[PDB]
Amino acid sequence: VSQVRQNYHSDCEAAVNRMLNLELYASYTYSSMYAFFDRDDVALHNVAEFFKEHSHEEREHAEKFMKYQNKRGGRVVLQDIKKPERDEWGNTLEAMQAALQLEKTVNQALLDLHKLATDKVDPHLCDFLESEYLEEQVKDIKRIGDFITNLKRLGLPENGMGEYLFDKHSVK
Amino acid sequence: VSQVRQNYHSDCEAAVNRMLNLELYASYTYSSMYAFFDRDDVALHNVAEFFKEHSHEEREHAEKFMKYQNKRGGRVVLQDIKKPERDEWGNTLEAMQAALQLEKTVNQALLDLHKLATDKVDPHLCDFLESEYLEEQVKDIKRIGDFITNLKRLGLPENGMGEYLFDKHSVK
Amino acid sequence: VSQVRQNYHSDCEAAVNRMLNLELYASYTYSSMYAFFDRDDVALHNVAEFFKEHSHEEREHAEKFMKYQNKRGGRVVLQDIKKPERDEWGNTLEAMQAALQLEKTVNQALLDLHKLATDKVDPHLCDFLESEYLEEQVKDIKRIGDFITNLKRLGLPENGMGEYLFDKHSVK
Amino acid sequence: VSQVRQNYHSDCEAAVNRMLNLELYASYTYSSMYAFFDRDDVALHNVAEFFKEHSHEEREHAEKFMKYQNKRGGRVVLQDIKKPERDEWGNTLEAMQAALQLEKTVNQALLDLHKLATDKVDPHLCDFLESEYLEEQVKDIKRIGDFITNLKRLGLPENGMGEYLFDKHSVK
Ligand SMILES: [Cu+2]
Ligand SMILES: [Cu+2]
Ligand SMILES: [Cu+2]
Ligand SMILES: [Cu+2]
Ligand SMILES: [Cu+2]
Ligand SMILES: [Cu+2]
Ligand SMILES: [Cu+2]
Ligand SMILES: [Cu+2]
Ligand SMILES: [Cu+2]
Ligand SMILES: [Cu+2]
Ligand SMILES: [Cu+2]
Ligand SMILES: [Cu+2]
Ligand SMILES: [Cu+2]
Ligand SMILES: [Cu+2]
Ligand SMILES: [Cu+2]
Ligand SMILES: [Cu+2]
Ligand SMILES: [Cu+2]
Ligand SMILES: [Cu+2]
Ligand SMILES: [Cu+2]
Ligand SMILES: [Cu+2]
Ligand SMILES: [Cu+2]
Ligand SMILES: [Cu+2]
Ligand SMILES: [Cu+2]
Repeated sequence: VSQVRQNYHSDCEAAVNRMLNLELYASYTYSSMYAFFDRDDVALHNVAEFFKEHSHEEREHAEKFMKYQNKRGGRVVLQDIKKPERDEWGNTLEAMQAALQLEKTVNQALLDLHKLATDKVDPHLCDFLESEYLEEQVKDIKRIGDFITNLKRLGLPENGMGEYLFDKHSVK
Repeated sequence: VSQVRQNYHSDCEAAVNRMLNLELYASYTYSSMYAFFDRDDVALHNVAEFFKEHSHEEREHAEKFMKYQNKRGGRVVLQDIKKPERDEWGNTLEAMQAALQLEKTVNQALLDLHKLATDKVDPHLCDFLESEYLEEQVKDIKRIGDFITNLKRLGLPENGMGEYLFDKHSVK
Repeated sequence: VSQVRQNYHSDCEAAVNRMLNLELYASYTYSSMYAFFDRDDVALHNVAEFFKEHSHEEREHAEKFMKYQNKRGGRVVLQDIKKPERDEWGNTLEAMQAALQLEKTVNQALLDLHKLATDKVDPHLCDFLESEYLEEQVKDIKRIGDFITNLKRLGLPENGMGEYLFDKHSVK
Repeated sequence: VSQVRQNYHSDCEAAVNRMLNLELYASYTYSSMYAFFDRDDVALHNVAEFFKEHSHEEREHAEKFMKYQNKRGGRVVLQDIKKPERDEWGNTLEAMQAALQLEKTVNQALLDLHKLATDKVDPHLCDFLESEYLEEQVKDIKRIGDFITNLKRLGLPENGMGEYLFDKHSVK
């Protein structure tokens, strides 16, 4: 045992390592979406940047679990970061649609980690999850849903002027 | 009853008083360690400062519990503040080890207190402990954790030179 | 073929992609080292922040290749990011030496990539490699070289006082 | 021989002269593009400025070859600047396609000149082209690529509203 460990079920230690991997997986996936929208035959730059930005955020979410792991005196165990499901993301609607899906999946991993922590009576982990992850997730989910709705209203995937307008007016 | 009290169980109220006392008693102990490292024949000024500081922090944690008790409409009942376990602390390795035991004891008590709030369904108490204590507790524990490990690497207890160096390099 | 591509050989494209992936591999390894030295029972914070830095820099080197790929009109294809080699890194010296190895390996793959660039006469790639990569590589290597030498002068692995001393005087 | 000349092959000197002229031919074609979009019946002022500016740039590239020729001890020999291919450029999409085509022609020339700098073992010329042209060229090529992609998505050449949106959103 670590000299610092207290109230940390080893089931939680191992879930954090799993969560840490999933975040990196999310990261990699967003950076694929970045490289896709920066292709000269795609060339939607602001969509590209939004995906880059989210990729940097997801990665930071992961640095933050390493830190937590150590703070509680768990041990970080790293796994292969599995490559994204596609190399080609179709267009803005399909990329936004896959992003929503990924986000909901990370949310579920998170909720499951919280529920684990409720069951093991770990109030520190419960709080860390609530304060630093859970709200961020539902903000990002509402953004992406809002994008999807607008993209559908612009007439994606078929309507290319729509996709253009979105990239010029909906992403800062 | 008090005109202000709502959803605050008697045990929660009595526990708060116990925790208030514990906090005070830890403050007192750290005061002892302060007085110990400032002795002309121990003379590690920075170690002494790091303990003066923690003695001030714990006193403030105790004040926050009095404010809490009156806010919820319970009553502050004070008990004797018990003298610390030793008048003399050995050396920085020995003191840090005693600090680590004390912080884990206090953490335990906050976990017991938290459990009691979950059992009595007092979210307001649960959130107080979560936002203001639980995290500052795990932080201080890691901190001392790290100090012990470095103190050992440095050849404590018997290497005078390592104790000198830790005092000049690991504490501000 | 891409409307933008001009003087960019298939072989180079695929080598840029493999170079990308090595850069992520290297960033992943350095974060493993950061997580190692931030452990409570290892506790060398500055050594840990140095590995954290490289991890961030190597990750940027990967992003730069992703932008290169796209600018040439080639195509980013991602692979898995193999977990690092160890979960645990012994001590500062053992970790440095493992860092020295890793930097030599990456440099070599950049030299392999420059070689290919020359044989394909592709001086835009030849120049990219020379301006943005080839010099940071030797600087990083000489610096790690310097650490390995001071580390050894100080008695590593056996001498704990010297490991400390290094953490506090050689890395900010 | 000029008293300053060293390592500068007479084939290099001649091709710098042919490069100079090409740079002016480009500049000149761009200014015709600008004059085309400034017309009251074409009236796309931002597209016009994008051209006016790239014109001013190609002209600065030529001035820079002039200076170079003299530093190495070569001798500027000027030739007619041949008028451009067209007197009207159709619409924004034709113009950008012509421009892409022009930039690849120019790029190709800069590469032939580089190739020649290698064959004739001239580092100073090799460095000049890399440092000062090649990267600019791939950058401008990439940009026009992106413009053509978006113009195609905006329904050009038949869609006027498309063309107007580009003038008002993609170009400064
Ligand atoms: Cu965040
Ligand atoms: Cu996340
Ligand atoms: Cu996310
Ligand atoms: Cu909670
Ligand atoms: Cu909770
Ligand atoms: Cu002082
Ligand atoms: Cu505090
Ligand atoms: Cu406390
Ligand atoms: Cu405390
Ligand atoms: Cu106070
Ligand atoms: Cu709670
Ligand atoms: Cu709660
Ligand atoms: Cu720091
Ligand atoms: Cu690198
Ligand atoms: Cu590096
Ligand atoms: Cu970056
Ligand atoms: Cu070169
Ligand atoms: Cu760098
Ligand atoms: Cu040019
Ligand atoms: Cu060269
Ligand atoms: Cu060259
Ligand atoms: Cu220029
Ligand atoms: Cu140009």
